This record gives sequence, C-alpha cells and structure tokens, in this order.
Amino acid sequence: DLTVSLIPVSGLKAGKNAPSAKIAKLVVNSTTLKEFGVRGISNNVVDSTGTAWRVAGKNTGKEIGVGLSSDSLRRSDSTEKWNGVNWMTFNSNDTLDIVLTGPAQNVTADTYPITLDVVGYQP
Amino acid sequence: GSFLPNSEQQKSVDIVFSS
Repeated sequence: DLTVSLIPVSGLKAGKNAPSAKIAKLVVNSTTLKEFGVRGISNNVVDSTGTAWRVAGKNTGKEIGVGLSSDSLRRSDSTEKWNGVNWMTFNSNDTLDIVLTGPAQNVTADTYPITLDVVGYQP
Repeated sequence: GSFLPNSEQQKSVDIVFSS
C-alpha cells in the first residue's frame, strides 16, 4: 500500500499572496509500490487531470485556486489512464507541493479545506 | 501499467490564512 501525509504550511497570511505560494506538502511513501497517482477532489475541479481545483473558505465561502506547483507537475513520471480517467503519476517516496495557482491571489482570512485522492500505480 | 484500486486513499486537511 501507500502511507500518505498531507501537511498544511505554517504562517500563511491573509491578503495579497506571492504567486505560487506554498500551502501544503504532500508526502507519499511506500515499501511496495514504485509510483502513485493523485487528484484534487472538490466542488470545482478545473483541469482534465484534476491537478488544479478551487476550494471554498469555511467561514466566508470565498473561493481560492489551488493545485500542484509547476515544479511538482514537472516531476511527474507520466499521465496514465484508469478506465479512461487521467491520473498524473509520480515516484513514491517523494514529496509534492500544493500551491495557490495562477497569478497572485488576495486571500481572505479563513480556513480552507483541501482533499486529495492518491492511488498506487505499478508502471 | 496498472492502478491498484485497493490502495486508493482520500486525505483532507485544513489550510489556515490568518490576519
């Protein structure tokens, strides 16, 4: 199987944020599987691989754009299909960054939930 | 290649932006 940790970044501040500001670290380890696929899960996924999506603040309902960082995307081993559904794959025993996507975002102070689905892949 | 359906996991966390 896989052991997955998703770690929120400390010290995030409301207001204008840097482009691609890091917001969480994804850690996927395995003793048995060489690779994994990952997709964001929300009410508004915005690309065909599910590696960028939008999430709503708990207290305000305001939306922010989140996703894998461009560096993280460039570490993908491949994009594979599971019965037709795209999953970008990555080496296990790696970390990836989840960021604020696109140009600089102005973020209202709030708590924003993020959900990912991770699946093992044998190449 | 193949996906291992039984290995699929969902993980969720809260991201907090403070004033």
